[PDB]
Amino acid sequence: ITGTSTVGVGRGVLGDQKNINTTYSTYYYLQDNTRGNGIFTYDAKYRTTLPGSLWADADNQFFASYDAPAVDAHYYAGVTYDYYKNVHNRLSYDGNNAAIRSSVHYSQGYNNAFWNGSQMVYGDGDGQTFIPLSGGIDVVAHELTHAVTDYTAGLIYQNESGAINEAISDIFGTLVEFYANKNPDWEIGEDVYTPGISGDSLRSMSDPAKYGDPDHYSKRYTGTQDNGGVHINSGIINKAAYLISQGGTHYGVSVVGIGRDKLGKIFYRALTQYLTPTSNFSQLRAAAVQSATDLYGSTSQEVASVKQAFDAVGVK
Ligand SMILES: NNC(=O)CCC(=O)O
Ligand SMILES: [Ca+2]
Ligand SMILES: [Ca+2]
Ligand SMILES: [Ca+2]
Ligand SMILES: [Ca+2]
Ligand SMILES: [Zn+2]
Repeated sequence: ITGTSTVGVGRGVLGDQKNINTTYSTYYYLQDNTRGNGIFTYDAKYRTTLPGSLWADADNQFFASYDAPAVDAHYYAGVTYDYYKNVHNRLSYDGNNAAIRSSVHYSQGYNNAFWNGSQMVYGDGDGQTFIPLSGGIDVVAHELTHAVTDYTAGLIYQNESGAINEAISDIFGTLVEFYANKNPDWEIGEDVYTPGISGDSLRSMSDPAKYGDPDHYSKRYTGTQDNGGVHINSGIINKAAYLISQGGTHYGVSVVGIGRDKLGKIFYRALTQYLTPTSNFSQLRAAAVQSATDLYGSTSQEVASVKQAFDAVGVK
């Protein structure tokens, strides 16, 4: 809407206070005009019709329990925008400052979040498996990264291409979590998963097998569940990315880590210059090797480490 840019304050899903960019015109709206063509957060009001109504608040204070998922969806979308702009010189998901739209309170007891082709959508969880899913910065950045992928490589959402699509979202979701530097880790969803169980998460990048996901190509899922295992076989690529950044010896193959910032540069270049809608794992290895070569040189440690990491997970 048309109005003047303002700064509200509220509390997120985990009870942390944060400032949020709003817009005033009669009400205060969750509309951040400081980033691109705006970040807009909507109330789906427990329904499944999208987007719902642009979030409106009478006093610019967002401390009600009902407000918390909106505060975090809005704030973490901003952090993710800042990551892509400051770290990769990318302006929003399309590279042209497209407006970023999110809806919260989607459905009833909904244990998921997604990018629907046009916007991000967050359930509240059932209170046992999940709390509201926008409480996880890695979740928010994972979802916005699906938009980045769709506008760049365009990896189709099935089989190996879809597992790459998933791993890209887990990788950048994790790199955004490190960028914000609040309790960062290589786990996915730990801040919103199972409020009754400490120390778990939905997936692990450092040890995918902790939750049953494969960490080697020989262990890949070959059936039809989960669109051909997109959230399962992503573990193979997640492990490779983790090794590239942090190093390790895995199935007897030693990898010298090169750090998160270089991991991000290599995979961002692979995503935006070399991957295609039907790329498979072997083609991702080639894309990553070429990206590291472009950035660091063919004889560089960075290139050598990319090769070792894909070797360690059995991807030639
Ligand atoms: N394809 N989308 C989903 O399965 C929702 C969760 C995710 O973002 O991966
Ligand atoms: Ca209020
Ligand atoms: Ca964390
Ligand atoms: Ca995490
Ligand atoms: Ca938990
Ligand atoms: Zn995903």
